[PDB]
Amino acid sequence: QYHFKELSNYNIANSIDILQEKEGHLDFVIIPHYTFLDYYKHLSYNSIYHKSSTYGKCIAVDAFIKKINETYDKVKSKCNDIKNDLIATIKKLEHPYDINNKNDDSYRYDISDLMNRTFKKMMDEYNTKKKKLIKCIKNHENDFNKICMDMKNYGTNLFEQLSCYNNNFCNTNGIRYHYDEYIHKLILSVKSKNLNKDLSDMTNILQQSELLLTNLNKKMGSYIYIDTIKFIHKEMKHIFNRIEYHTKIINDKTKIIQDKIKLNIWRTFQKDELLKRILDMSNEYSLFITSDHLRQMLYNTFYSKEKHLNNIFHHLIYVLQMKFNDVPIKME
Ligand SMILES: *[C@@H]1O[C@H](CO)[C@@H](O)[C@H](O)[C@H]1NC(C)=O
Repeated sequence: QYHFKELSNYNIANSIDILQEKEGHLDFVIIPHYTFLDYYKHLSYNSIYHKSSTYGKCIAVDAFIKKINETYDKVKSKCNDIKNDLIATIKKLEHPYDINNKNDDSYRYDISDLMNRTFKKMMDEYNTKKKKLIKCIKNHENDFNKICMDMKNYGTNLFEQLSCYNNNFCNTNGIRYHYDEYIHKLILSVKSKNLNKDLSDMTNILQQSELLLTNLNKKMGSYIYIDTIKFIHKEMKHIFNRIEYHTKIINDKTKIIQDKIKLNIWRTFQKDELLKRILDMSNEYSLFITSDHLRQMLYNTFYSKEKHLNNIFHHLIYVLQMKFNDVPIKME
């Protein structure tokens, strides 16, 4: 009858975050899955740390969690060839020609809200290649559910074995111990970070780079690197929107966990009340952990793209400096 975390009644494809921490690398996270696996991970430690006599069960729990991690990562690796095929296409869209020869002032008018015909051809491939990856993840859904259910069944079995000296006044040492050893470190790590300042700095990058794009678009327009910038800028906007979503959660859950933990330690509860509060803390930690994990990787992706974006603008420094209504080689 207890409120246990269930598998989403949502349409999977809408809850996937794509990460690109460095060049030549792409990965994905099915958000509900990560939250679900993390939820039951906390439920498992809370169940074995309740009684001072079951602390020794941690190695078995650690082994099982590591197994689930391997098994889950094995299913997601079934989409590797197809994911690698997407990476090759992104490589083409982001690097249409080499911009590394500083002793080369070459204007690529020869190639051919996008305009460039050759970029538009590479873009349609990207749309198909991306759509295929989502279909591959959607096609392996049941295999992902099977693993999620095995983690659910394990956590729930441990939780059913939780027992008190007197059901009228159950102890909360498990909640205290687990927090202190598994959660508290993460809370302090978040609290040492200025997440809102990170958002301000990203907002400025996006708005300032948009002005540089507006300038280039007016002078060049049809140039392949203009579409490349339009492509990187749009990706950076989605990335930022995701960081903003996760930051809101991180900030909320930091306050809630700190407040809720104070209401739960160094006191007793009737068994029923104890179990409901373990399920509720597990929910707060899973949501907080999922978002800090994603935020960190999305932050890395944003700056990986920004570094390239900055290199393209530096490559087009001559046109950026050029006078209003003055234009470089016009193309057709
Ligand atoms: C599960 O996730 C990753 C898999 O690479 C790993 O770094 C992490 O330590 C694993 N968690 C546990 C508790 O084994």
